[PDB]
Amino acid sequence: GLSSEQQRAFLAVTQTPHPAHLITGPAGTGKTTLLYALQEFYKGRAVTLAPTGTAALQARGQTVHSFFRFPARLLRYRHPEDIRPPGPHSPLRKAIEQMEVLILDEVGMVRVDLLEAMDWALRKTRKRLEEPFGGVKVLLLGDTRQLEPVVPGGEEALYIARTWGGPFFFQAHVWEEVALRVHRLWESQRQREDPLFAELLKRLRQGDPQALETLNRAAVRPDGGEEPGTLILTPRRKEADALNLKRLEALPGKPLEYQAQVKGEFAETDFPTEAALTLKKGAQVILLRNDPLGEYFNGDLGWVEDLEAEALAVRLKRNGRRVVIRPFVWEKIVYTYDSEREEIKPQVVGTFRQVPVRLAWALTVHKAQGLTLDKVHLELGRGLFAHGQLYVALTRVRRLQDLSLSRPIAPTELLWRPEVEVFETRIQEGIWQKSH
Repeated sequence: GLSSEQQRAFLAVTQTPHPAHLITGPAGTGKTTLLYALQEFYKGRAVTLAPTGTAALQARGQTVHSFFRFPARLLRYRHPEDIRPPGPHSPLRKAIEQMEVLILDEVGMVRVDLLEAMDWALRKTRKRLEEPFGGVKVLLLGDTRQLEPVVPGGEEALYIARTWGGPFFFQAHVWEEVALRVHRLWESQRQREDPLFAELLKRLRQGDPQALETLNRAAVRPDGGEEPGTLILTPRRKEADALNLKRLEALPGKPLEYQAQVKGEFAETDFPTEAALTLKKGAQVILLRNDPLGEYFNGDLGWVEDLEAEALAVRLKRNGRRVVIRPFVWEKIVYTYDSEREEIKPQVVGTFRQVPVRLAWALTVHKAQGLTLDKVHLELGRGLFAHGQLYVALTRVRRLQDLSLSRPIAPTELLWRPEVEVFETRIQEGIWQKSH
């Protein structure tokens, strides 16, 4: 019961003995079901990890740091003080011994030192130091869009510069020993609606300033989208919530707040939605879950019409007024080896229960990652813009003809890091080797 195009990549990855694959595509809905197919198929041999807790949550996995017990600091190259294998007869050792495949979601947020520390931990623990990852097949899923990771500054930053040159996952030395076999799907539908729009994005990525001139001569419009169906995007979370609250309070209806019940260990930094979710009749919301009954999908928006203590009704914009919410409780997972065979199995250490919606008059780009929207307005604080949030705010829509931005953007906020451009153009061949 697999999709038309997911299965081809699934089999292209799951036959070769080759231990390194990167599956790239505009993520979220569509992409994720392939991840679910891989994790269910690999039940016996595979561990699912992600670089952040919030990324781990959606992937039904665990964070790299909590799994390997890496410290919350710079992970020096192959350094034994930072990268410590577990003691003998340890559960972590058994889990590393028995794993054959490591599935790493959101690889674009994986810093280079983290990937190198994963490599060393696997080599040391599995006592195969001359072959990458002790022979373990690593299955990466990211996409070159959602980059880059955080490099604070000072001597720590210099270490990243001195040892690897850059912060990106593909600058790990392990690729001098393995070719990264590459599978792009990129076909969610994207993008036959406006090939020129995709070109325009490509030209802005490559730093061609006259294309920035045409973008300004097409998208510059006042602050505030007075047109129906217009979503407001912000670079940071703090600013959008104030707009959403302003809109929510000016609503002729009685508000209702819903609860958050947790039944274990669930850190606030990992919260998938608001813990105190206040709604009103008529509120614009966006759905956050896939309906088991197939009536709704994780991400088209709509409006609250009725609010009750354990039920509210949303009219969906895509296909009219369908669905009543059912709150979910979900999936804070860490991995432990139990002797059901000597193999994988998982365990859950926390739960988070709430009806899914987020106030969706405004969203942050970060929460909007992996979603296709009808009409957008980019509000702006006039520039953060080193290798900025430009490509991935613009890419959220299919066509030029619905963008509305303040603050006509300058070229310095419009340009990919060059080390990304070389990698992107080079992984079009289907295999990637770092050059000497």
